[PDB]
Amino acid sequence: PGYRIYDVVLSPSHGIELSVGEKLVLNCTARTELNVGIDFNWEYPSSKHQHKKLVNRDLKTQSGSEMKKFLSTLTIDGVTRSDQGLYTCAASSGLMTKKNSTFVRVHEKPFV
Amino acid sequence: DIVLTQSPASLAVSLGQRATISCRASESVDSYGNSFMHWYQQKPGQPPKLLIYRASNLESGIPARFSGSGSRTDFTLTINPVEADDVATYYCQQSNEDPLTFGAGTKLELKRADAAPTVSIFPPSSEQLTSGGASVVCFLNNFYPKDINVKWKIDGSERQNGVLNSWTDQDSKDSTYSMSSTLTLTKDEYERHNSYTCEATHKTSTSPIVKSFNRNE
Amino acid sequence: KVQLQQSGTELVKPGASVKVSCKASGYIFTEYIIHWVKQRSGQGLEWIGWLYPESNIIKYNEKFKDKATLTADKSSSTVYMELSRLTSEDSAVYFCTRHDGTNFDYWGQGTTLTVSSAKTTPPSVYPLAPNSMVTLGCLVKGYFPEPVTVTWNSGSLSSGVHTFPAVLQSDLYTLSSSVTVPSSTWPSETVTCNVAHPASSTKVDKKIVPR
Ligand SMILES: *[C@@H]1O[C@H](CO)[C@@H](O[C@@H]2O[C@H](CO)[C@@H](O)[C@H](O)[C@H]2NC(C)=O)[C@H](O)[C@H]1NC(C)=O
Ligand SMILES: *[C@@H]1O[C@H](CO)[C@@H](O)[C@H](O)[C@H]1NC(C)=O
Ligand SMILES: [Ca+2]
Ligand SMILES: [Ca+2]
Ligand SMILES: [Ca+2]
Ligand SMILES: [Ca+2]
Ligand SMILES: [Ca+2]
Ligand SMILES: [Ca+2]
Repeated sequence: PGYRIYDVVLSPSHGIELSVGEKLVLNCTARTELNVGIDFNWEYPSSKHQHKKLVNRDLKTQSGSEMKKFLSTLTIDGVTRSDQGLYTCAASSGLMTKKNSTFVRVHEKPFV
Repeated sequence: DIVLTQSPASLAVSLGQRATISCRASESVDSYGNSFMHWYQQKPGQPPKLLIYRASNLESGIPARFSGSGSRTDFTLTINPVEADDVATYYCQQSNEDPLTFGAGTKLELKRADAAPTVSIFPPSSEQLTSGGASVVCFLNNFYPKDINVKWKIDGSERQNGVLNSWTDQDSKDSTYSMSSTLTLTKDEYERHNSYTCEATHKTSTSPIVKSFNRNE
Repeated sequence: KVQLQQSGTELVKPGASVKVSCKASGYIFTEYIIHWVKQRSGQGLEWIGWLYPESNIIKYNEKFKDKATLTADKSSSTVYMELSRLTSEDSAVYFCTRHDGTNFDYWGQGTTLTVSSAKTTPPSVYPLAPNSMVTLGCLVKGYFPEPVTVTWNSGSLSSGVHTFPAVLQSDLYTLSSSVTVPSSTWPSETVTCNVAHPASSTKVDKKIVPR
């Protein structure tokens, strides 16, 4: 049948620690069975940003054996304090949604 | 410390044709799987305006005539086809590393048919001479292309010092350029010579366009 | 609507300092990093530094570390740039711009800085007298500061006019303006250049008379 989402995984998955002006780039991978389509939806702390500018616009997929991976990336070029918080990536197939989270910290010092 | 080499510095394109602008970086502007290269447009009197972020993402409101690509150290902005509203200066900018840096800019002008300068020369006014100065003015009007050479001669002798030139940007209505050239001398010097000559060298003619006067009339 | 409003044109002596302002409105001020950018004579861009208003973290281009000082006033939503020990190499348009985490998304209108020893000086205006067409001219010489406005026949004569950009020579500006008209109309009809210089509150008329 081939409609299962196996998991949704963030990279880095934990311990992200940034300074003001530094880049945040988060990878989200949905591993699935062969027949699945995926739509990604991100939640982030800052109300500074449109989803459209943070989330990749290109198609990022991979097929191998009887599995597929779908990649979504969130990029903030130059973080501020309001970017500290929980980032959630949800992957939806229409049948089901699976999600994963990580906490990003922003320290108040200029980036090296 | 990233140096952006943008070429060409200037580009003359015909309406409806393609323009390609290149940016080379002294080191990679890629990290984390992204290229931190951006493209801006700027018209006179205005701030720059974003066209493309991270090498290939089209900013909202920008037509898909505008297209960016490349990675690592080599990037291209394509404009295809060129509308007349594209007449502007274009900048690359990297944000991979501090300090933020821009390319030198590419000035996009329009092609038209070659046109010889209309040249006019003017003696010092009697009012200027009354104070004690003497300026000689030459106009070189409505010419294409941009590249022109102006030479002053006083009694058959090339003069270089005391000459100031002022050039226009491309006229939006006829796509020609214009230029003034002013030679400032003292009244004493001006009165010492008879013949005054402005001379233009341009693509259009093999012979220079020469405009001249005698101080005694 | 987000707006950044910059202070007006500044005319400053060499050796002195200037403090230029950028007033932000239409958004939460503390949340966005503000950058400053230098541009000399409409071509080339150079980044100076950024300021983060929430905790006043500042980062400089090393090239400007000794030249620029960035400060902010949260209560008035204003970022300031101070420029010290001024020389003509500092004459430029200075932009402030808001960065949103993706790109510069809003820009100030620019602030022109002109570093000069000169005092307000009205221009000297000289008539330029010498086909079916004749070119005439007007020489506008020795003024400070910019700008001047040049019209022909109180603005009634608009076509065939080329007014050239000013050149700075020995602290003062000089420009010329040409008009091309039908030869049948001059000298039998009057052609006059009108030159306004707002800084000195002067306006002169110069009639083009045959030698
Ligand atoms: C996020 O995923 C991508 C891989 O898809 C990583 O970015 C680059 O991947 C390409 C090949 O896909 C390589 O050529 C680059 O060298 C990678 N960039 C570098 C050097 O990081 C990216 O790193 C991933 N992020 C994490 C932390 O896993
Ligand atoms: C979220 O990620 C963790 C660590 O990568 C992983 O153990 C877990 O399976 C993930 N959860 C989901 C819902 O896929
Ligand atoms: Ca299944
Ligand atoms: Ca820690
Ligand atoms: Ca930075
Ligand atoms: Ca470096
Ligand atoms: Ca020093
Ligand atoms: Ca924005």
